[PDB]
Amino acid sequence: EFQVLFVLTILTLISGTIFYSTVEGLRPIDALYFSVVTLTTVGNTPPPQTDFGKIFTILYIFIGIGLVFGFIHKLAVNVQLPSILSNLVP
Amino acid sequence: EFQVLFVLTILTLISGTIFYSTVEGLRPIDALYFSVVTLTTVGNTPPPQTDFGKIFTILYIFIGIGLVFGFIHKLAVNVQLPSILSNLVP
Amino acid sequence: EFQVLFVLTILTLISGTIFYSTVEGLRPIDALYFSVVTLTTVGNTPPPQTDFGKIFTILYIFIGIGLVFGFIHKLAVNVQLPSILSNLVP
Amino acid sequence: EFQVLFVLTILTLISGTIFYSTVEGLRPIDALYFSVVTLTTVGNTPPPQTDFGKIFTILYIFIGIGLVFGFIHKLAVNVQLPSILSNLVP
Ligand code: NA
Ligand code: NA
Ligand code: NA
Ligand code: NA
Ligand code: NA
Ligand code: NA
Repeated sequence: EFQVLFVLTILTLISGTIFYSTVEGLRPIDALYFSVVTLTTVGNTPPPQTDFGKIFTILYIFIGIGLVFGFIHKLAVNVQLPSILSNLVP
Repeated sequence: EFQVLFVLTILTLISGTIFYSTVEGLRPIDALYFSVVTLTTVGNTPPPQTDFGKIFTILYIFIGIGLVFGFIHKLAVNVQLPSILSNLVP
Repeated sequence: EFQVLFVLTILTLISGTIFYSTVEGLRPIDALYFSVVTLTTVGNTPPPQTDFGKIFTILYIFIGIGLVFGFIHKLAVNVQLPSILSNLVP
Repeated sequence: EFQVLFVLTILTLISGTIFYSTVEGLRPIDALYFSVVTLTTVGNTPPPQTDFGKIFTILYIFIGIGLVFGFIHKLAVNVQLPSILSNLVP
């Protein structure tokens, strides 16, 4: 489960990194950053400048938001929770 | 279900596209982009410039956020999940 | 329930409108808009300029986000759902 | 539970405050504000300027979003709910 969500999230972010670096001309790190804050809805960056970028972003959000949050709802629920919970046992 | 959420989300986005292109003077694609990132809470754009735009946006958010996320919670839960899940079966 | 969430959300937004119009010097409509997009996490505006504004915003988010989304999870779940659901009955 | 989420959220915010004040050169209050609106996804600020800042932010979001919202889902569910609910009893 967690491993699958791990991989699925990775592929989605790889696609975004490749897309934004190419179409929006961003350095890879900036393309990855944009992909991450966009799918997590933080969105603390300017929007894409090209229409291709805007269209892809619309589809990217609808298809990737569900997956990203599913992974987050496990990275802290089935991994970080025990670490803290089980440790709260004297 | 999914088909209904599909249509309901479409109508909501069509209304936003028409509104922002008219009142905020945005090109249709930009009006659609604003509608999408606003309802998904990504919000990586400047805010509306007119008071009419601000008021509509407030109401648009309250009425559309629930629907948009309901659709997302199906586009990946009752469509993308199987595709990946059932495929994880050797 | 819905009526209570309705009122509770109203009071929270009234407080934000009063605060931002006074401390950040915003016109009431802009103060209301900021309060709304902040609590719904859309956040498509610049941040507060004063430290008082930043501190209040931090507390406002933690205390208001839960309520706002609770109301949204009813404005479309116990009001908009039937309207569309029951109507989907030939 | 609530007390644990309280503390866990505090530590996460302390780390962010220390990181952004040092690496992004922000005044402590601004570093705390950035940490808060980033993890709650409000994101109404410009993005980090350094690559170190961008990388940390990516990891910070994935590891902190789950915790922050878990705490919020209690600050209003197991603390603010009763205060209002039990009080709605004539
Ligand atoms: Na959000
Ligand atoms: Na956001
Ligand atoms: Na945002
Ligand atoms: Na934003
Ligand atoms: Na933003
Ligand atoms: Na912004």
